[PDB]
Amino acid sequence: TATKHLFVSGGVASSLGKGLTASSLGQLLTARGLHVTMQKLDPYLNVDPGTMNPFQHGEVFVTEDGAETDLDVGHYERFLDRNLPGSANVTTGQVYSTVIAKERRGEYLGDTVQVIPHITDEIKRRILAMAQPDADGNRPDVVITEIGGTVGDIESQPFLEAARQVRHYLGREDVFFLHVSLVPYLAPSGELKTKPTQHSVAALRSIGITPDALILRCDRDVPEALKNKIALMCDVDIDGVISTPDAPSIYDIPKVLHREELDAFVVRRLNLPFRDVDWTEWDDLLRRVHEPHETVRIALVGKYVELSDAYLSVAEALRAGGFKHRAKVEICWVASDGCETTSGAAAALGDVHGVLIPGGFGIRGIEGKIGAIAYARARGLPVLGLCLGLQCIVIEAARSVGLTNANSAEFDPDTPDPVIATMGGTMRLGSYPAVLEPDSVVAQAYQTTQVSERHRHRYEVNNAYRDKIAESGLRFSGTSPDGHLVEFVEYPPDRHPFVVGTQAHPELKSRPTRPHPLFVAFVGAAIDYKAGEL
Amino acid sequence: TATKHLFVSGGVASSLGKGLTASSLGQLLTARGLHVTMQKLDPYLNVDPGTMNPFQHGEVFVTEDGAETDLDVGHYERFLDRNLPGSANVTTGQVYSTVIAKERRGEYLGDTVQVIPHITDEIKRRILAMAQPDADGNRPDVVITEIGGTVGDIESQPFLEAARQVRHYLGREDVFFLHVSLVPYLAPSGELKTKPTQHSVAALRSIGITPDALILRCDRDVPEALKNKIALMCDVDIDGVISTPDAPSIYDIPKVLHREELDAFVVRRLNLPFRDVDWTEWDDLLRRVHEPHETVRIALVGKYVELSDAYLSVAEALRAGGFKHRAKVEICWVASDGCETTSGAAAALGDVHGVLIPGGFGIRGIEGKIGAIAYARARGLPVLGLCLGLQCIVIEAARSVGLTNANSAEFDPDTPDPVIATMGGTMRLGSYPAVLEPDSVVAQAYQTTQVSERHRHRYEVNNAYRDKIAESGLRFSGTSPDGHLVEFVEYPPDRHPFVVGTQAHPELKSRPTRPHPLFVAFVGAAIDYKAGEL
Amino acid sequence: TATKHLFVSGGVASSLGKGLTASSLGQLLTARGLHVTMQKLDPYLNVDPGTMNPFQHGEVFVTEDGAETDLDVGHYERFLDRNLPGSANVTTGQVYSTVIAKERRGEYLGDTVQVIPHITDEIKRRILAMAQPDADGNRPDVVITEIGGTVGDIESQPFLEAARQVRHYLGREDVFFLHVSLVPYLAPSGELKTKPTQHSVAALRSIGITPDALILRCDRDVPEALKNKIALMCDVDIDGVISTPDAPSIYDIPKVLHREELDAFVVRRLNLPFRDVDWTEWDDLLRRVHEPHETVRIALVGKYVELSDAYLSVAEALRAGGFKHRAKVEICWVASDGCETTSGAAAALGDVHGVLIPGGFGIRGIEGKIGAIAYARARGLPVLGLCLGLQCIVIEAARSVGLTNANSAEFDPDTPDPVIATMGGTMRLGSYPAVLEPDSVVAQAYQTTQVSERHRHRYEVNNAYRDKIAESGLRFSGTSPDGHLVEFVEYPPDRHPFVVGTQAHPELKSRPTRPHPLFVAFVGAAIDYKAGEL
Ligand SMILES: Nc1ncnc2c1ncn2[C@@H]1O[C@H](COP(=O)(O)OP(=O)(O)CP(=O)(O)O)[C@@H](O)[C@H]1O
Ligand SMILES: Nc1ncnc2c1ncn2[C@@H]1O[C@H](COP(=O)(O)OP(=O)(O)CP(=O)(O)O)[C@@H](O)[C@H]1O
Ligand SMILES: Nc1ncnc2c1ncn2[C@@H]1O[C@H](COP(=O)(O)OP(=O)(O)CP(=O)(O)O)[C@@H](O)[C@H]1O
Ligand SMILES: O=c1ccn([C@@H]2O[C@H](COP(=O)(O)OP(=O)(O)OP(=O)(O)O)[C@@H](O)[C@H]2O)c(=O)[nH]1
Ligand SMILES: O=c1ccn([C@@H]2O[C@H](COP(=O)(O)OP(=O)(O)OP(=O)(O)O)[C@@H](O)[C@H]2O)c(=O)[nH]1
Ligand SMILES: O=c1ccn([C@@H]2O[C@H](COP(=O)(O)OP(=O)(O)OP(=O)(O)O)[C@@H](O)[C@H]2O)c(=O)[nH]1
Ligand SMILES: *CC(=O)CC[C@H](N)C(=O)O
Ligand SMILES: *CC(=O)CC[C@H](N)C(=O)O
Ligand SMILES: *CC(=O)CC[C@H](N)C(=O)O
Ligand SMILES: [Mg+2]
Ligand SMILES: [Mg+2]
Ligand SMILES: [Mg+2]
Repeated sequence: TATKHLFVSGGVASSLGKGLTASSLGQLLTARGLHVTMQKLDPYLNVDPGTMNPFQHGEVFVTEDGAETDLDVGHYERFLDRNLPGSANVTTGQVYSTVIAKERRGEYLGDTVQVIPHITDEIKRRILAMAQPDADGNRPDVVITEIGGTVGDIESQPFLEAARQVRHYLGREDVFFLHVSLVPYLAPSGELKTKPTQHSVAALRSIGITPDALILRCDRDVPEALKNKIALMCDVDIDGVISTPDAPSIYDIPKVLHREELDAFVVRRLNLPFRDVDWTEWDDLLRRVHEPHETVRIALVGKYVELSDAYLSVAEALRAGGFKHRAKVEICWVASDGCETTSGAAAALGDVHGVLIPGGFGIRGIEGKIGAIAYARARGLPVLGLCLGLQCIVIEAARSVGLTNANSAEFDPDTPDPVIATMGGTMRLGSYPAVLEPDSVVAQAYQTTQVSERHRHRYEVNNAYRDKIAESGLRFSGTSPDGHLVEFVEYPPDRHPFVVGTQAHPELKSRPTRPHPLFVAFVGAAIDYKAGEL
Repeated sequence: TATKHLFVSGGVASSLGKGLTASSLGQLLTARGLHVTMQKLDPYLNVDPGTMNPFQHGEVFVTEDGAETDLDVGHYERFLDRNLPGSANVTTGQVYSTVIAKERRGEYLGDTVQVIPHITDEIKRRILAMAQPDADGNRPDVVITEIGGTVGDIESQPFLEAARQVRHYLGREDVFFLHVSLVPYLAPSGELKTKPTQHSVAALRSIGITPDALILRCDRDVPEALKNKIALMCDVDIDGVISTPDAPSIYDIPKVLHREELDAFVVRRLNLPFRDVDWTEWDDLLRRVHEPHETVRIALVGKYVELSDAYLSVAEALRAGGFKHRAKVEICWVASDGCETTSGAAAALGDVHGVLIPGGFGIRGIEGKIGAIAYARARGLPVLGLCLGLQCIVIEAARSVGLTNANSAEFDPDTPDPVIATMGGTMRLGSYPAVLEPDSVVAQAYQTTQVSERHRHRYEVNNAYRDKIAESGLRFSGTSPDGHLVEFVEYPPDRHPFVVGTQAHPELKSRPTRPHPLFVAFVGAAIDYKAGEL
Repeated sequence: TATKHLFVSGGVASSLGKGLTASSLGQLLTARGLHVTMQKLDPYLNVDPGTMNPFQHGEVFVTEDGAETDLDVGHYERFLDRNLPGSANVTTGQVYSTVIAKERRGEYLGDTVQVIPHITDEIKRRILAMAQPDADGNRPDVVITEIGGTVGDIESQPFLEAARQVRHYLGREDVFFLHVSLVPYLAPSGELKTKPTQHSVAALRSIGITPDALILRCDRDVPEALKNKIALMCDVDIDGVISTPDAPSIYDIPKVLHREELDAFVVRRLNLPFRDVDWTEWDDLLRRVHEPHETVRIALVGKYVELSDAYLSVAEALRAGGFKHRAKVEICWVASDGCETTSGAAAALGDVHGVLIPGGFGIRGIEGKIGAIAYARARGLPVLGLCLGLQCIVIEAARSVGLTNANSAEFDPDTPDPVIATMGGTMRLGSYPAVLEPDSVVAQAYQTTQVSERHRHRYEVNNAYRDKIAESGLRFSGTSPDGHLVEFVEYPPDRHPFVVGTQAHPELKSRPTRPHPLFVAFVGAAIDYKAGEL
C-alpha cells in the first residue's frame, strides 16, 4: 500500500520526550515487520547544528552520508537499527535558505514568494522525499515525522501547516497525527490535571489538525476516568488515549506504549499490514538492561562532571558494550580540567576500571585529556580514545619519547612539533573506509581487517612524526586504504592490555541491540581490569 | 523628545488601504511641522521585489540610494515629499537571509538561532534603524511602520512580535498602534457590521498588542452608535475610533482623517509637540484635483488597457503634470501590442493629445511601442519616453534613416544594428547625474543644465551609432558628466514640438505637490496640441 | 435510515441570511421527498420573545400549539409548508431556567451543575427531541438546526458545544455541518476577499467543528478561483463550497442553492435516499413572483414602520395574496400616528388600493389606526384588520353610531364604553376554532363555514355592545363554536365591498405556495378598487 505518514507533535511544554516516544513507536512498528523511516523537523534557523555549542544544546549526530544533524537522528537510528539519510533532519534554516536561493535565481518566475504556499511546499517536499525508494530500492511502509517546537508557538507554524497539507493531499487513510501532552500532578491536592491536554488539543485543532491519538506524559499512571474525560473533551478514540508514565530506562518506553496498545491502534487506523510484535530482540536487551550479572565503572573524561547529552551516543555505546557482556556500565563523569596534574588525575580516575577520552569538536581544554591518558597508561587502565581521543593518545606518546612540546596545531599553533595537523586542510565528514593491520588489537575487536566509520574532523596525524611516535611502542594499526591517513592507533597488548584510539566516531554506529565492536572490547578490557584488581 | 514609533496593522482582510491611510497620516503630521519618516514591512520572501512580475504585483519603486522596493515607498515619498532610504522596505527574505548568513559565519557564538529572539531582534533592529539621524543630521520625530499582511495570518507573526517588543522596550509613551479594519455593508438588511472589527482586535490583543486607534474602512460613514459599540467592545478611546469611508481621490484621505481628528489624537497620545496643520500646500493640491480648468487625454502605451499599479508612479506623475497647468489628465490605457501596425496605432492613438512610452523592465513586446512613436511623430503628437521609452525613440530614429533591422540587443540579440546594447554590462540603479545641452528642450523644461535622476537598467545607447541616429535630427541633449552615457534624447522643436526620451525614471521623483519638470513640459505640450487641433 | 442532523452555523458577522439559506435547503430536501423538520437555537435569555419590542427585534411567531417563538419558525413553516411545534425554538433562557429549576429540586442528586455537561445535555436533549415521531407517527429524515449567534462569540458557545457532542455521539454519517460566511467586496481595488471565511472556519474548527460545506454570502457570484482557494485553505470539499449571491427575491434562494448542487451534496454526504427535486410547485411560485400581470399598492398602517421585520408574516401574506392573482403587491409602509386626522389619513392613504391594519402587541397609539379605518370606509378602500385591527374596526363602528368615547379598556381604562374588554382575562394563544355565518364575506373567502386560526390576545369584543355596534351595519360573521367570542367582523358588501376584521393572525398560516383565503380576498378587493379608479 501507499507509504503512510505519522506526524508527532507536542503540546503544553517542551522536553516531554516526544523524540523517544516516536522512536519507541518506530521500534514497535519495526518489530511488526514494517519498514519504518524517521525524520525530525527542527524549527531553529541554524542550517545545520554545527554552529551550536554541544555543551549547551547536545551532541551533533553524523550520518553515513556526512550530514551534521540534531541528536534526535541518533535516537531514531538506535531504535530502528537503520542508517538514516541527511534528509532525516529538516531545519527552518535549510527551508528558508533553499526557498530564498531559488527566488534569487528567478525559479519562481515572477511570483511573490510567500510562507504559504512556497515555504510550506518546501517543507512538504522534504516530508514526502522520505517516502521515496532508498538506495537498496525499498520504499518505507511508514515515515514518522517528529515536529519540533510546541503547538501554539510561532516557530512551529510553517511545519504544522505543511503537515496539515500532507493530510489534505494524501487523505485521512494515509496520514496519522500523534500529539504528546503533559498531565501534571498537583501535590497539595494530590490530583492529576487534564486541562492542559484539553487546551493543547484545541490549539492543535485551531490550526487544522485533528489528533488521532494522544500521548499523556505523566510521572504516574493516568487513571481510566481521566483518559475517559480526555477522550470525550478532545474527541479522541479512547483506544488512542495513551497513559505514558516516566519509565525507569529509555528501553522500557516500547513496553509502556505496547501495554496501552498504541502500535496496534496505529496499524489498524492506517490500515497497515498487521503482524504481532516479535519481542525476541527487545526482551533480550531488557534482560541485559534490568538483570546485569556485574557492574563496571568507566570514566568519561569530557568537559564536565554532569550527565550530558553532549556525549549521548558515547554514553549509549558504553552501556551497549556493557549489555554484550551482561554488565552494567556505571559512567563516572570526570571533568578533563581536573586531570591535568598527576594528583588530580589520580583523585579523579583512581577508582575506575576504564578511561574513555571522547571527541571534542570545537573544545579548548586538552591538557586534562592528555593527563588522563598519561595516568591510565601508568595505572594499567584500559583507554578508548575517539577522534580528539586518538589525537591525545598520539600527543601523549610523542611527549613520552622526548617531544616535550608536541601538540596539535589546532590547540597550540606555535608548537615546534605539530604531531597532529591539517593535510586549512580537508574536513572529513561521514563514512570513510579503513584497513586494519591483521592480528592488531583493533582487527581482533572488529574480527575483520576492512571497516568503515563516521568522521567529523579536519586535523590528522602528521605522517612526518610516525617513526618518532612509534618509539613509544604505539602502532598505527589502522589507516585509509591508500595508507596516507592514520585511522586507528593502539599499544601492543604486552605493554598495555587495551589502549586504543580512532579518528572516527564509532559510537554513532552503535545500537543497544547491536553494540559496536570497539566498545565491546573496551568494556571487556574494563571487566578484566576490575577482576585483576580483586 | 524621543523618536516615536507608530505601527500600522491590518485586520479582517487585505487591500483595505493601510498604506494610503498611513501616508495620509504622515502628510498630516508633516503639515504640523513634524519630521516624519516611513517604513514598510513586507512579509514576502523575495529579498527585493525585482524578481516579481510588475504586471501582477505592481511597479518596483527605486530609491535615491538604488534599492528596489515595494511600490508603497512611492506612496510614502509622494505624501511626505521626502527621499526615503533603502531601509524603508524590510522583507521577510531580507531578515531571514541576514540572520542565516550571520549564523553560518558563527556570529551567534554557539547559540541555537531562533525566531524569538534572533529573527525578532533583526526586525526590531531594522525598525529602530529608522530612528537614527539622517545624512543631513536630522533625527525623525515619528517613524510610521506599516506592517504588511493581515493580523491572524502566519506570515505577519514575526513582524507583529517585533512591534510588540518595540512597545515593551520603549514604553507606551513612545509607541502607538493603529489598526485598520473593515466595516462591511449587508445590502439585504441595509446594515453595517462591527463584528469583524471586534474579532480582529481580539486577535491583535491575543498576540500582545493593544490598539490605540482604529481605522474603520467602509463604503459609507460609520454612525456614532457603531463607533460607540466598537469603542466599548474593543476598549479603544472613542476619539481613536476613526470612520474612514472610501474617498473620491487618494488626496482626499488626509481631510477624511483630519475631520475625525486622528492626527490630533496621535499627537496628544504620543505627547508630541503640538502645532496646527498648515493646509496651504494640500488645499492648493485639492483645488487642482477637484477644480481643473481643462481636460487633456494622454495615452499610456504599456502592456495592457486596464488601469495599472504596474505604472502607478507614471500615472501619478502624469496627473501631477496636469495639476501644475490646472488641467485634468485623462489616461487612455493603450495596449502596446495593438500599435505595431499603422492602422492599429491610428485606431488606438487618433483621439489622444500626447503619447507616453513607459519603462518596461523585464517585458518582451517592443514593436508596438516603436509603432506608437512612429505614429506620434507623423501625427505631430507630443512624446515622452521613460527608460525603454528612450530606447524605443532611439530604435525608431535609427530605422527611419535606413537601419531597417535596428534594435536593442535585449529584444533581438541577432540584430545587425544593436543601437541599444550593454556597456553583461553594468546595472545602473538609483540616482545618477546628467549634464544637459543648454537651450535644449530638456534643459528648458528643467530650467537647469545639471540634473540627477533615478535609474533601473543595464542597456545603453550604443555610442558607435550616435552619428547615424543623429541623421534623423534626434539630439543627444543629455549625457553622463564624462559624456560617455546618453541620458536624454529629443527632436528639435522645429521638427517635433515635443519628442523627449530619458534613460531614467523621473516619475519616481514626482510628487503631487511638486510635479516633475519633464511631466509638466510633456502635459503642457499635450495642452498645446489639443488647442491647435481646435 | 437514522434521522440525520444538519447544523447551520454563521461566521464573520450576523444577519447574513442563515435562516433563509437553511429554509431554502429545507425546501429543496422536502421537494426531493424527504421529511424535513427545522429548529432554531436562539442565544438570547428571553424565555420566549414575548418580552421583546417587536419594532426593534422583529415579530413574534405563534405556532398551532400556542408557543411564542422567534420569527425564524415562520420562515421554516413558509418554506416547508408544515406546522412546526413549539419545540422548534430553543432559547438560552429556556435551557438555563429548565436546568436551574431541576437543580433547585435536587434532580442532579448532589452534582455540581455545570455548563458542560448539564447545560449542553439539556440543549442536546432539545436537539435530539426533534428526531422523535410526530403526532401522525412519522419520524423525520432530516432535522435542520439553525444555531443563532456568530461563531467566535460567547453567547453561542454552549449551543456549538452541544452540536459538537451530537456529532460525537451520532457519528459523521448522521451529522452535517453547514457554515455561513461573508465574502466582502472592496470597491477601490475591485476584489472579493476570502480571508474572513478562512479565519471564521479556523474559529469553528477551534471549538471542535469541521464544516462539511460553506455558504459564501456575497453581493456577486464567487469566482471558481476564490472557491478553490477556500476549499484548500478551509479543507472543505470543493463540491461543498457554495457561491450564494444576494438574490432578487427570497423565493430565488432554493434555485441559487440547487444551481450550486448543495442539496445533492447534502443528500450524498448524509447517505440519504436520493430522488430528483420536483420543481412543479416552486416553478409556479417563481412565475407569479417574477412575471406579475399587474401591480397593486397596499398600505400597512403600523404603529412603527421602518420597513422592518415587525410585520414580516403580514408582508409575506400580502405578497402571497398577490401571487394568487398573478399580481405584485407594493407595500406602502404608513405610520399610524399620521392617520389620526382625516387630512393626515388622506395624505398617507390617498394613492393606495387597500388598507391593512395589523396586530399591535404592546403599542400605545391606536387613534391613528381608527383614523385610517374611518378614511378607508369613506374612500371606499378595502380594509383587512388583524387582531388589534378587528378591535379598531369595532371601536370605529361604535364611534360612527354615537358612542363617541368608545374604546378598548386596554388603551383607555376610563372609557365609559369599553366595546373591547377582557373576558385580567384569558390570554388566547395558538389555534382556536371559529364558525362562520354562511354566505358572509369571510365564509365566501374561506369557501367553508368552519375554520381555525392562531391567536395572541387577551382582549375581546364586549358582547354587551353587539346590538349598538351592529347599528353601523357591522356583522359578527365569525364566532367561537359556542357563539360567545367574536372571531370575525365584516360590513355587508352593499355598504363596503371589503371591510373585514379577525381576532386572529391568519398571516401565520399563509405560505407563498398556499396563500391565506383572507389575504387572497383582500388583495382581490384591492385589485378591484384599482380597476374602478382607472
Ligand atoms: N518516557 C520517558 N521516560 C523517561 N525519560 C524520558 C522519556 N521520554 C523521554 N525521556 C528523556 O528525554 C530526554 C530527551 O529526549 P526527548 O525525546 O524528550 O526530546 P524532545 O522531542 O522532547 C526535545 P527536542 O525536539 O529539542 O530534541 C531523553 O534523553 C530521555 O532521558
Ligand atoms: N481611503 C481610500 N479610498 C479609496 N481608495 C483607497 C483608499 N485607501 C486606499 N485606496 C486604494 O488602495 C490602493 C492600494 O493601496 P493600499 O494602501 O490599499 O495597500 P495595502 O496596505 O492595503 C496592500 P500591500 O501591503 O500589499 O501594498 C490605492 O492605489 C488606492 O487607490
Ligand atoms: N440569498 C439572499 N438574497 C437576498 N436576501 C437574503 C438572502 N439570504 C438572506 N437574505 C435576507 O437576509 C436577512 C436576514 O436573513 P436571516 O433571518 O436568515 O438571517 P440570520 O439567520 O443571520 C438572523 P437571526 O440571527 O435573527 O437568525 C433577511 O432580510 C433576508 O431576506
Ligand atoms: O509565542 C512564542 C513563544 C516562543 N516561541 C519559540 O519558543 C522557542 C523556545 O522553546 P521552549 O520550549 O524552550 O520555550 P521557552 O524557553 O520559552 O519555555 P520553557 O518551556 O523552556 O520554559 C523559541 O525558539 C521561540 O521561537 C514561539 O515560537 N512563539
Ligand atoms: O493562515 C494563513 C493564511 C494565509 N497566510 C498568508 O496570506 C498571504 C496571502 O495574502 P492575502 O491577504 O491575499 O490572503 P488570501 O489570498 O488568502 O485571501 P484574499 O483576502 O486575497 O481573498 C500568503 O502570503 C500567506 O503566507 C498566512 O500567513 N496564514
Ligand atoms: O465576543 C463577543 C461579543 C459579543 N457577544 C454577543 O453578541 C451579541 C450581539 O450580537 P450582534 O451580532 O448584533 O453584534 P454587534 O451588535 O456587536 O455587531 P454587528 O451587529 O454590527 O455585527 C450580544 O448578545 C453579546 O452577548 C458575544 O457573545 N461575544
Ligand atoms: C573529532 C574531534 O573530537 C575533534 C575534531 C577537531 N576539531 C579536529 O580534529 O579537526
Ligand atoms: C528601464 C526600462 O524601461 C527597461 C530596462 C531594460 N531591461 C534595460 O534597458 O536594461
Ligand atoms: C393582537 C394584537 O396584536 C393586539 C391586541 C392586544 N394585545 C390584546 O387584544 O390583548
Ligand atoms: Mg526529540
Ligand atoms: Mg500599503
Ligand atoms: Mg434565522
